[PDB]
Amino acid sequence: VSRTSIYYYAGSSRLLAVGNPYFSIKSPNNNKKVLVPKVSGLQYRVFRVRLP
Amino acid sequence: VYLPPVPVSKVVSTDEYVSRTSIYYYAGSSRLLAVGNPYFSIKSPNNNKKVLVPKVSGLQYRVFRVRLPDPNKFGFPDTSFYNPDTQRLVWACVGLEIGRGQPLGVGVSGHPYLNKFDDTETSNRYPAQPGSDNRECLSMDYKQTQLCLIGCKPPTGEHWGKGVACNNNAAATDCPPLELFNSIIEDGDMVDTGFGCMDFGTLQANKSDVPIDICNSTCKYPDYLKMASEPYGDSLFFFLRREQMFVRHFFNRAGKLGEAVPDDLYIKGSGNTAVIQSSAFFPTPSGSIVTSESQLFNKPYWLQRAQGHNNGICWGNQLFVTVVDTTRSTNMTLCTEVTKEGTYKNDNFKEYVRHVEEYDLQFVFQLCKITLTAEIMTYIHTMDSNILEDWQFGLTPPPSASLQDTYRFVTSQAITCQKTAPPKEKEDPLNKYTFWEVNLKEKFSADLDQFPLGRKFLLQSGL
Repeated sequence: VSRTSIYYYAGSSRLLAVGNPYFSIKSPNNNKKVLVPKVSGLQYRVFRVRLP
Repeated sequence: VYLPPVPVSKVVSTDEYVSRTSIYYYAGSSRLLAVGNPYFSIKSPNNNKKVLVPKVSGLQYRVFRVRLPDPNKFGFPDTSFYNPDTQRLVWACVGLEIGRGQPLGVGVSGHPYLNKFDDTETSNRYPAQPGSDNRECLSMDYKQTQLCLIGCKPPTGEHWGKGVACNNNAAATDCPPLELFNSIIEDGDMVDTGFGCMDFGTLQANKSDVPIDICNSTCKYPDYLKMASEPYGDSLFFFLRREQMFVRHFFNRAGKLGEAVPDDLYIKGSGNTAVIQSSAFFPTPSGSIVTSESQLFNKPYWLQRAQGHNNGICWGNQLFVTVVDTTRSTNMTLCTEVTKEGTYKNDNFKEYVRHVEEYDLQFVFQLCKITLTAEIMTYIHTMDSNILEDWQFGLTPPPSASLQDTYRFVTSQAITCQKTAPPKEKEDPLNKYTFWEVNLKEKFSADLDQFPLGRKFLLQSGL
């Protein structure tokens, strides 16, 4: 591997992240989609960033 | 084919065009006097708009707006080092000190109708209690908070409240959307103690689970990301912050369980377990131990370069400082008897409770004379017309014109009404808002060595 001196910025904006601590709630009598997901911080947190 | 989309003119920090001198000027104030009730301003009961006894707590926000005299409206013996025509003059803060001459101590409070149900700390035996009114008189504590922050622009608040709803929709409950709002941190409003940064009037139908001073309030959070987002560097020059917290006990809410748990994840029981108990738990905010050594204050704090593009430089002769201390937020207690006897009864005595704070300051600055060129005068009005017009120099028209006449008439409003928009100069956006204000314009001093920070300073500089 070589090395260039060509540096670049990468910065995101604000994110939407809010919701239910305990469990996802499906649509009643549909139960294929969900109304509000389980949103909990003690879970692991992965994000698939997309870079050029 | 792909290309760089846009070329943009460059921004430059306030160092290279800023021509620094070596002449320094002092700031420092006398004894502060401001007091009030810890929980609520006593209205006069007849006229409940004017106060009887005010309100102040350590849990209130403490933001301050300062006032400084004009550098150009000053008498000096020797203007030899610069042209008064070609140069302008401006202040930046380089020497800083904030202390408080009170002892420590945190105030404790609570709420007399607290909506508790049962002890989820150690034991909840089965079955549970009924009751229509299950409120009690209990107290609670707070997370310990210290910070110190400084910029020429006011600190921004951000705070919770209700959110973007949708149309007439079918298969959901009240799943309430929530959208944050932004503001500016004002003075007197309450801060957070770990309960989320929302309004407590619009979200408390009971208002019987929230403490008494925050029973209607709206506590904010500082938008550290968005305050790191402005490339002026003028809303923050330097910051410190320090907090600590743990929790003592655990209890649950009391009411109709708004949403239900699916039975897939537990066994249904009967008898004592034919019911399903309320389980909307919460912690007990406590905070922690205090030292004489974890302080953020009462020391010399020299600055060498402010954290953004502005180098500690004031505009409009003002700054904006925020300090929190619940550490010195303990409260006094009064007792006056009404009658006299040789026999003790509790119905003889009258008890008041107050909350006191003192603040003090000491600063030193340095003159940076600023010459005025063509590339300079184009640069400032893109930021502000306001910092230009003070110099009484002249005016640049913001257009040179446009390509539209925009429907010229002479005939003065007889058939079809349109918007005419009568403006007002209004002379400040801050005219609706309250901060704590102070003067410097006759506390002026060039000498430093009568003053402990200036006595602290000249050993840094060795002069």
